[PDB]
Amino acid sequence: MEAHLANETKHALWHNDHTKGLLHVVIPNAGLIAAGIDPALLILKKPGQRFKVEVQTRYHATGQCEPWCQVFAAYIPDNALTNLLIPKTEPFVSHVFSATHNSGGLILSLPVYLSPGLFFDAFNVVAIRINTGNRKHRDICIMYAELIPNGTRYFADGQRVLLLCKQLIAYIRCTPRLASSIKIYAEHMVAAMGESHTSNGDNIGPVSSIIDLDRQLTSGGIDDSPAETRIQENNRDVLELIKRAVNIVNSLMEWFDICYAQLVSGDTPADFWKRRPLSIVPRHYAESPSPLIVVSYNGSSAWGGRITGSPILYHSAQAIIDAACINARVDNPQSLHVTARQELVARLPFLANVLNNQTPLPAFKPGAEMFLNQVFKQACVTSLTQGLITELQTNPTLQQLMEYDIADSSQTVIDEIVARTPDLIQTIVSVLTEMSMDAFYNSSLMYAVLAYLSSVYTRPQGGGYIPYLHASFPCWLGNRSIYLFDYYNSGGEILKLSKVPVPVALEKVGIGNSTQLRGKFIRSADIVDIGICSKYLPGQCYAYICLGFNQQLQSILVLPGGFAACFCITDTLQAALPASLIGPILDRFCFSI
Amino acid sequence: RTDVICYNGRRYELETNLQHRDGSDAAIRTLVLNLMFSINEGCLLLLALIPTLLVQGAHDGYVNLLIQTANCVRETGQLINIPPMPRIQDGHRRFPIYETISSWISTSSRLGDTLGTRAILRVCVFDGPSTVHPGDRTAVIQV
Repeated sequence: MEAHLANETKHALWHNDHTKGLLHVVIPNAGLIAAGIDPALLILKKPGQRFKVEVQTRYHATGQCEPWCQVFAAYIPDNALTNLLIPKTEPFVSHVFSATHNSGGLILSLPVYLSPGLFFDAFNVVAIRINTGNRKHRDICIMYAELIPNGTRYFADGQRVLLLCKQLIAYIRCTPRLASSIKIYAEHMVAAMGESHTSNGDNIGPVSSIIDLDRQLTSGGIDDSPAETRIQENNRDVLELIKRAVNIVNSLMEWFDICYAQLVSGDTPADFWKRRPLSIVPRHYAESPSPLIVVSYNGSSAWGGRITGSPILYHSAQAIIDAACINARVDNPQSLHVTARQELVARLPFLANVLNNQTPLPAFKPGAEMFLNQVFKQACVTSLTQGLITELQTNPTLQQLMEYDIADSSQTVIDEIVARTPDLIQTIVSVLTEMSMDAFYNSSLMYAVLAYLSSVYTRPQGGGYIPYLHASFPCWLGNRSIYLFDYYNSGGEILKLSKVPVPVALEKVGIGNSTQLRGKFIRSADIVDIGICSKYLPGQCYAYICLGFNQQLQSILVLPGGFAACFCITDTLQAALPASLIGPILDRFCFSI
Repeated sequence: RTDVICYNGRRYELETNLQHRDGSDAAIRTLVLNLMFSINEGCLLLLALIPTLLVQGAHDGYVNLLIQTANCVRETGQLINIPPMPRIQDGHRRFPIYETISSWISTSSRLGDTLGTRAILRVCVFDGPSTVHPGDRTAVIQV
């Protein structure tokens, strides 16, 4: 609550560009149980990772994208509700109030669009980037309908403050200290709230005051709308006239604030807004039982605030569409009349880019990146296996050619692997329909392939392709420095063995004639979690198979046994996959300064 | 551009002389530096408290000693933004009052050092009165 408040000055200083309105959104941490990660490494533990969260938009057949947003936040464990609701009293912490097992919380920035032409629909999905493991990141994807539900909770917040104030008054009165002036002024203030409410009723009435969320997050969604206010005022006028007819024919916290400042002697950001009514905008879902509570400032003319009059309602954008749809009893606007299309274009300027049928795309699928990358990886792996099998079929010479450091007593089994090349390639071909597809869908190979295509088609309008931070650092100018080796066993069955590839140095000795390969190593003084598989000798029950790739999509076989094939698949990908399949890729993965 | 002094019934005459602009650049530079170093964030808070200040001073009596010379301060008080109470980014270890008073102390020390000639001359009188008179002779005492 402190970092966000400190960062709010950037949004406060903004005067122009009203299309990005920052607001406070609280995301419950109930879904973190299924994350399967360590919560200790998510707030403050071993600094250096520099975890960041980015927010980006996703358009549909229009082009362009938002240039991300540099925001960050931190979690808070151990009953965050207790320390965010009750004012901070760490020097004099005691048994104050009563609550059940609470949870944590987080604050996320989500820009909103405010303008005379407000409009509202559900066609945009907000993408959230998390700097964690790409394997089962456990992310969420929602449309714009949940972002703006057009509702607020203004009446339910009144009773919440009453329980807290009664509890604090009881706590103050329970200790016999200070002087009788505080007691007498508290009694006078209590009596001033009602004549028969206290003298003939009760002063405090603890009865069953238990801090719980039962009637706060259930009802009160649409209660202060202008139509509801008109109905309420009409009902109150009717009641007033009925009372008048029946009669005609029968047959103020200044002292409290001063005392609180004197006693607590400490302020928290969650106390200044308690004097004014708040707004709650929950948006729950069946995925996890946790409402998405949203708090909006009351002292500013932001979304949901009520300080000068009617707030933003996001209206005048649905009745016209409904009338157009019901005019011809056809839901699809594409098969409507010319007059309806003209009216829709005139009323909605942003809808004119869909009728002209520009930037064609199959249907409207914002979440196409997953299977698009899956198809690209499958095509690349099939091209690679076709190239390797063709080079193996057209491989000249036989057995070993160069020296190779092989022990005399261990060379009797080295040739066995080489003699089983048809079996190995058959197993590789057959494993494409047996191995799981969730193990190679977020590896470094797809990222390197995507970064390789960044050189071609550098935006329709241009761009220097200069990222700020947290980008493809290993793939900046060339892939010949960092290699990716995958270790697989031999025989009639091939399965994944390693977890993360480790680069292996390689050099050529001979500068002509029969080239020789001799791997080397580079001493690193920045990490110690390095496997010993790369440093293993070629002997000791043979070795693995390595197939490196450069920045030009050139693969060099490093299979032991004097066999080495060099094939390029840079032109096979373009032939099989045209340039019309990189639409969303260019729309999303692009940035300029 | 771009007199009579009375003290205990004594009038002193002075003759000014200003015909060169060699020091005008230095004067404008130092005054603009002082103005730039004097502006702080507490001025907005002070200007946003004129009604409370006048309410407090209505039953105090220390009003004439400032309004006899503040002929334009009152006029310019109503010609300012007068913003409502702002919200601080943090309410735990933030205090602009300390920063502004420290800046004022630093600027006052700087101006006193620049406008103060160094002269370590502290005499100590003995027996007779410390007040000197024209036509007498004294000694030198180092302190």
